[PDB]
Amino acid sequence: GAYKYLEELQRKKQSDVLRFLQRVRVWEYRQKNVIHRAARPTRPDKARRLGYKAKQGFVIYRVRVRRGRSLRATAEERVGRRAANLRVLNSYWVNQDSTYKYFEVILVDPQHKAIRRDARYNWICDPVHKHREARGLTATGKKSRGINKGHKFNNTKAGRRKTWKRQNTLSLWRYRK
Amino acid sequence: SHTLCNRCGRRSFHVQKKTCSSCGYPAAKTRSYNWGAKAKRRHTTGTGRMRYLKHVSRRFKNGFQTGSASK
Amino acid sequence: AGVKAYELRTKSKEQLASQLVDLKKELAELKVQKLPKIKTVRKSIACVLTVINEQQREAVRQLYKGKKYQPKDLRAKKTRALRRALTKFEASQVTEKQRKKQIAFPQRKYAIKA
Amino acid sequence: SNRTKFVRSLVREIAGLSPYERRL
Amino acid sequence: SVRKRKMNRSSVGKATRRNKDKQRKINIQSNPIIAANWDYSLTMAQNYKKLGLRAKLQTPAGGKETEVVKKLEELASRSQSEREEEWLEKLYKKHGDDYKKMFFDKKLNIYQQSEGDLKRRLLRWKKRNG
Amino acid sequence: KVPPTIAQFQYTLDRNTAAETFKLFNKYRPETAAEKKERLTKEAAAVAASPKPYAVKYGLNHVVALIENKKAKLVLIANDVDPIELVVFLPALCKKMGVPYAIVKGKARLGTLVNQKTSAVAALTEVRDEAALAKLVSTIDANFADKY
Amino acid sequence: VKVHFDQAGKKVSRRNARATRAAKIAPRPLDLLRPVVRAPTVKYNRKVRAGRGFTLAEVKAAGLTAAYARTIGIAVDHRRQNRNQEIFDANVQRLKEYQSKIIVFPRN
Amino acid sequence: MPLTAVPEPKRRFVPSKNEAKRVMKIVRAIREGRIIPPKKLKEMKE
RNA sequence: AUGGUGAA
RNA sequence: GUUCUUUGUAAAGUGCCUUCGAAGAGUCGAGUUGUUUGGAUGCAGCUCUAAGUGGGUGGUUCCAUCUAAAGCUAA
RNA sequence: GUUUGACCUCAAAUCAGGUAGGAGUACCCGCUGAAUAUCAAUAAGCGGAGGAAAAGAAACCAACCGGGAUUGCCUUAGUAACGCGAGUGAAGCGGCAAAAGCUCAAAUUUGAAAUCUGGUACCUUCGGUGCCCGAGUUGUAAUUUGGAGAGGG
Ligand SMILES: [Zn+2]
Repeated sequence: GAYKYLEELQRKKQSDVLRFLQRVRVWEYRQKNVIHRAARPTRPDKARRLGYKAKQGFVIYRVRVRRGRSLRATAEERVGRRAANLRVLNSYWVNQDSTYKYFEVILVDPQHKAIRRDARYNWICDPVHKHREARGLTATGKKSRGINKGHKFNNTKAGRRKTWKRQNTLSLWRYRK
Repeated sequence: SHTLCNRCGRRSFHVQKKTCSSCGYPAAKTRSYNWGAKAKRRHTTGTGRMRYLKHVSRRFKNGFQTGSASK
Repeated sequence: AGVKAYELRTKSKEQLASQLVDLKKELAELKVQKLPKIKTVRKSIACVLTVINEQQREAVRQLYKGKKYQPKDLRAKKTRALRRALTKFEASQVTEKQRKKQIAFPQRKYAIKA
Repeated sequence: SNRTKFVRSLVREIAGLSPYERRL
Repeated sequence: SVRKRKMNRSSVGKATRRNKDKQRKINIQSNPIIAANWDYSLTMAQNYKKLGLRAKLQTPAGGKETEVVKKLEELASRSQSEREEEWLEKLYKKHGDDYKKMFFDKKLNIYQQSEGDLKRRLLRWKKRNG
Repeated sequence: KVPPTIAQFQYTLDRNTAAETFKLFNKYRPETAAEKKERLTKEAAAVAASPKPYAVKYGLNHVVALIENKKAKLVLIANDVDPIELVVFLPALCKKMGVPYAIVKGKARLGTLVNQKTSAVAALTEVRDEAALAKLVSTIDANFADKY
Repeated sequence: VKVHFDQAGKKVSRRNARATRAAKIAPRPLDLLRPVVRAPTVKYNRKVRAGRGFTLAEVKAAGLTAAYARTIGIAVDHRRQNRNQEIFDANVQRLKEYQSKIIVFPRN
Repeated sequence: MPLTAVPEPKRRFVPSKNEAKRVMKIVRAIREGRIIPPKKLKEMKE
């Protein structure tokens, strides 16, 4: 498949061809609003491996965030606030420069009957998935939360506040031990 | 200094600031704070008529059925 | 006392309107006096209006019979959260691979004694 | 995989050398 | 709470639900044989022992075949399409039992079925018809 | 002034040879949805031994699958694909595989001949007419590869 | 400060849940057959204990497949390897006994 | 030499099974009387 | 210290 | 249990022989600056930026265990 | 062609079918956050969900004759470790409660975009069918998710 070629080409990020593409695309986006609807992703391989599919129900948005609450987290929060009726699934980096960093976020509309009847995507329609970025359930949010296995995440394996509450509580049984 | 507020009528609508210190009018959110435990109780749900919330529990008990009795 | 709804069910729209007008005239005449009959006529007016509304609603339902996207007024009043929470068909939707796996190896019933 | 190696070589020839690689 | 007091004072009335007794009682709903022999007076473990079945496969924590015969007795309680039959008959008439020759029939073996599949289908057809 | 891997586009097949290639490709237009549907309905009604169909290959993933197998004889590439990275490497892949390639201006024009609004690439594997295809390939080579 | 006044209530709820599972899962024993396991941490290696599920090699040696085994009530764990002949033989014998003792009703 | 693998499937040298499935589905629909053959549609065009 | 109130 | 349907050269599984046999990059990683931990880890602005019999985690020549940079899932 | 078409982009319609605010808030998730070590990832503030939430089937724990999703309890243990000062303070193994595995990216359906949204008329109406419209080729269905898996006999 061609997607392997796309991934390999994207591996050499500092190639003169990708440099030209990035500097052209950033200049083109500089003339557009901060957040706007994207007709199609500029990195089809990344979106496809992130779960995006070219079918009625998916939406691609490009958002610009000031350089220097991670930048990806801020972008996800902004797109979720603007796209209140859509659910943020994942996002990927698409460009950067000395002033701004650009990320592309793919959204799925749970109201569209195509998604509702999609056995592989109807899970997002559950109300528990509302505003995934708000609770940091996205890929970037989970990574920032330190959720992982091993000694490197013992203090933040699942919930930094939960462990503090557990170690601060006084468990007393009916018959004292 | 203050005047009747349309949303609440608490007579706390500042004339000069054009805002209500009690309910937060015209802000969409209703002003409330955790430290104001008594304030929250004074405006907590159930203090009013509850024209619609009252029947929700009864409707749920029947599974939100529709139609009419078969006699 | 008063009018009976079961008698008014079969009345036509024009007859119901005439009865409502007569009841309104009677109520207006009685108001000048200021008297339980006032309560009876008030209840009759409400019953006639309810019968007329019921007839109109069933007519509206009939004109929208079977076709998709009926007026929101006639739609279910269950709750906001139940219009979401995908319906039974959507929830039961399953991919072909999972159906094939289930058919090939369905959950069996068994007991362990011998 | 031979195909993966071929694709990697093709990408290497297409992308040329990176600015830091060009210093060599 | 304020809402509880309002509901108690309201004339709407509580939506009373009495189901405490129903938590203790559970009716078997996955077998007709067990239901006839199951006794709700005994516990799960006691009922399983009475029926002659194991309620636990691993060593249970803490201290501790007249019916199975019915279960064992309970254990003792595809064709070819018309177009497929016609296709099989055509090849059988054209080549008989010559499977190797039948395999190379370009204008009758539209689908390049293997010799094994062809012979199996022909044997099934013969058994069903002749 | 751009990197050599870029600007390989903007040099394209001339008007005459491009028109000849389009005329040749129009012969193998794939059966559109309506035509295929009606033909299948007719076949079902008749039922109620077959020659292999011939059509152009246009799917980018499908074309790339056919490319690098050396089955593709001539491939058309659109020069206005917004994700240019999807087609920057295709000419080099074709050159490495020895498959002649032709850059034709307009993805919309490329897609108009395959019943699609747009089509990034188009390739031919089978032929009805082999002499015409060989002559077109030779002309395209002599006019594009030996020049640019 | 949490006081476990519900201990009796929690036990009653667990018993009720088990009874409900039995009512829904009457024919089956509510448990999946588990393999024998030897623990690490030599302080406990002498103790043998039940595992999560049988290895693929053990299931194959038992004359059945993992997909079919799961539908019959056998826990399958593809993460555990095998490096002891005695444990493998014990697991195979346990699986054979389970297969010889299970009764499966017809799907018809 | 080509880089790929997975030698040619039989379906590439055999008529498509999807076409047969669609034809049989249309035949079933005709049997159920919910599809009119195009020849009958020509007559019904009157 | 946190969050608000009015006051030129 | 009861009743109508299946079908279509349709979809899977078992053992054997044969030909092939993909793997999440501004990502891992190092540097520095703020932050958390009783953990020295992790979190975070930014210069650079990794490989495929490769990469991560642990010790006396390396040996033990997985395949991150996507997501869903009742108890 | 001193023209006429394919798209792509951008606007509008009292367009048709949809969703978003807010309320409540004991529990859940994220951000922020006081009165160099201590009160402290507390108090207060903001944003986002449900009946539970989060997490969840390892780039895991271990150095053993090895265990094998996540979660809660006892134990480990007031130990290791640190600030060695007042003091903070884990985690594997072990026993218990309950156990369920899966879905995409990745190699051609190319002998048939086989996929799906919407409109229309019916029926057995949480949906199905005939037709049309549009999305899809810059990839919608099936086949594979490392336990390997795929074309054939
Ligand atoms: Zn007010």
